[PDB]
Amino acid sequence: KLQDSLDAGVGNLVDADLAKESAKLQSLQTKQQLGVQALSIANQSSSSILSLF
Amino acid sequence: ALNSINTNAGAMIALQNLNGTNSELTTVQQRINTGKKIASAKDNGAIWATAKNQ
Amino acid sequence: ALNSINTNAGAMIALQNLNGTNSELTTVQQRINTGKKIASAKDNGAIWATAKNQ
Repeated sequence: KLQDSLDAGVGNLVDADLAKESAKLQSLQTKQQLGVQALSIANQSSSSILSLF
Repeated sequence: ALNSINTNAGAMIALQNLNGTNSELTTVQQRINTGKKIASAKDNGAIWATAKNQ
Repeated sequence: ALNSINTNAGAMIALQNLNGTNSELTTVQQRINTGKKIASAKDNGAIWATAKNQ
């Protein structure tokens, strides 16, 4: 009985909640996809200078 | 953490209660087999010794 | 802001309700395992103490 209590206590200390990690993973994947597109938008600046010359 | 994948205390406590029930079943079955409460020296040392000597 | 990419309260509230349901499930499962309402000292201190002494 004591060993079961100690195992449960350590698990309570260091375990995670995967239900929350799923939501965080979804939001972060969407944000990374948006960040790549934002970097692509930022790269195409200064390309309009060539028309002046 | 209510969603842990490594451990769950419900299974542990269910196991403990099942083991307790099994122990009580063992005691009752021993009583039925031998037909008496104090059959060995583990049941009751004093009464068992008294009955043997008597 | 109805279109925020950093946060959403719907997931938080869904998580809270799911955790509440899990806690109620834990209580019911404990009742089924032990076969009694007041099994430990957390359920009801007064009734548990009374039953132990009686």
